[PDB]
Amino acid sequence: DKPAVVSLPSSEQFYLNNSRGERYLIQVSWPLHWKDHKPDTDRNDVPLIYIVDGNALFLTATEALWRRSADSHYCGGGIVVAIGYPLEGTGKVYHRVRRGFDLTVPTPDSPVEGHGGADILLDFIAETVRPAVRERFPDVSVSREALYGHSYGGLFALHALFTRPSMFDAYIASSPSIWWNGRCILNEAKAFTRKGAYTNGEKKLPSLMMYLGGLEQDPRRWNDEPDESWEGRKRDAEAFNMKVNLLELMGLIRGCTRLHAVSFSEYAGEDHGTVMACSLGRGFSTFMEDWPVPR
Amino acid sequence: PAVVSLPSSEQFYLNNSRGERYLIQVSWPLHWKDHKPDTDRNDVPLIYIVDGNALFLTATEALWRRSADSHYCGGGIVVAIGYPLEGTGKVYHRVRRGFDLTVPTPDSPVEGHGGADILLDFIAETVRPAVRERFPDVSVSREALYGHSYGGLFALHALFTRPSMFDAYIASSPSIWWNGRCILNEAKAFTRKIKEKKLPSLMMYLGGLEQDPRRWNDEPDESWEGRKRDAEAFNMKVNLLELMGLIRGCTRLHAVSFSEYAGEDHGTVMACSLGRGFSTFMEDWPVPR
Repeated sequence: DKPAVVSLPSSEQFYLNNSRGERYLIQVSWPLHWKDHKPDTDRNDVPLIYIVDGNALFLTATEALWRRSADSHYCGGGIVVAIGYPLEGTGKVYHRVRRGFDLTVPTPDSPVEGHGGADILLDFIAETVRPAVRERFPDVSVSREALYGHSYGGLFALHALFTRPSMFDAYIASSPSIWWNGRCILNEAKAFTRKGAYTNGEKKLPSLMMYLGGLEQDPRRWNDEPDESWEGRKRDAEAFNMKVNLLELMGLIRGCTRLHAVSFSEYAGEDHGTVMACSLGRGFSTFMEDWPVPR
Repeated sequence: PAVVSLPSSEQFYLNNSRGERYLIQVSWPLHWKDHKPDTDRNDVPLIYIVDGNALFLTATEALWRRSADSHYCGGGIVVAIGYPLEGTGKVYHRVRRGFDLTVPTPDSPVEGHGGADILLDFIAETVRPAVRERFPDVSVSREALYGHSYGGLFALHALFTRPSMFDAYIASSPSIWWNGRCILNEAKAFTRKIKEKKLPSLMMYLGGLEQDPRRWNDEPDESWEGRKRDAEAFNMKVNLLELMGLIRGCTRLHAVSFSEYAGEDHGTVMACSLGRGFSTFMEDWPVPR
């Protein structure tokens, strides 16, 4: 009768190593109504979502999927793949150094120490993670794949789109850190747009879905917050320019024929942290239920 | 491949007065050792969540993520009041949540409904002490009750009949429509009733697509018409505004807040409202009058 450990059903985790021998925690979850890994119905082709910063978002994505089974608009199923780090007994949900490297953009013209490991991570997902996850579901077809990331994760998702647009069907960038390294992601966006009237018209174009907390660009003052702290947060907001930078990015890629659709929605009253659950839930359900997103 | 087991959390079963079984899932910050705070900050808020099986992991991970935010206060404790649903493949207990979360109407009894007072007794008498027993090196600064849909209806019942029981009442997309909007009667009763000074706060949320749904990709006419009629029937926004009208300027409430999430539906808003309400309760207390 005594208190017990909380163990999840319809989920599992395992460790994979990248080319460098760096260890990743892969956490996988799937619908509760499935019997083992096998779909309970003929509905056996389902969307799959990859989530970077896996340790911070796995449970949120998993429970969102499970709750969605009760909704009328339920697509019938989905698979969650959280790409995280070994943080057992650290008391942390982020690996600062690893994610710093893994999620930031390579700049070979001017290298940045401890950063620019996105291509190594993308290689790892394509070569190792994806096949390993498919091995787990022999009786499942995967209809489409989404990449979700928040902050540096969002920057990573934008990099993936602008350098490997055929790798995923959906790129979900929550509060993307477009500020990073002199806004060097805007260079990749410009190069992407710089690259079919006489073609047969057959293409497989990705969609970009972006989100932001309203309090990021426009913070609200806290209770009994000193003038020094308040002014500081207003300057940080200006420095990061989360909304300004996102609007500029959308300006660059608007009408780009290499893109199917670009969506953006802002959550009023949500901050950089609180928006994470909102954007992941909204993006994942859109990807599951309302695909494709209209032009 | 191994099982996913959570740290800094546990679950146990408690029975109400009727001998009905409940799954109590509890979680606390990762930086704590065992059940003990690692710092000065050992006076923390606590949140009770009904439909615990559907929302425990969402509240837990939200709490853990806030530890990384600059606006962090030392966190708090999650208490998800759920049902025994092992091997069912379900996150809701239809029948029992139906009973537990709906308002009693002795005037005109509704079979399979109106068990809210019994659940409130269960929380006050059994759940609350059992949880306090788990944390000997923690004092609870304040308590919030969160519920969504029938859960939100339950939260409003708790506010209007037992306003001193909790510090905050967080009603996400409350089913005000239920049983001819009988909760509005309790809201009226609350304002007209006889009578430091501790007043409760009401925090309400709604998905924008509940009152005003968004047409799906080439959705057939009859499907679209059905959802618009359903939206009319439930009148989630219309009913919520009317309720706010009834309690507007009532001095027996500390504050009433309402936030609408554009682009979120009845399902997707759950994580949004829980995360926002809980973080507000944790980090921005008290809400200004």
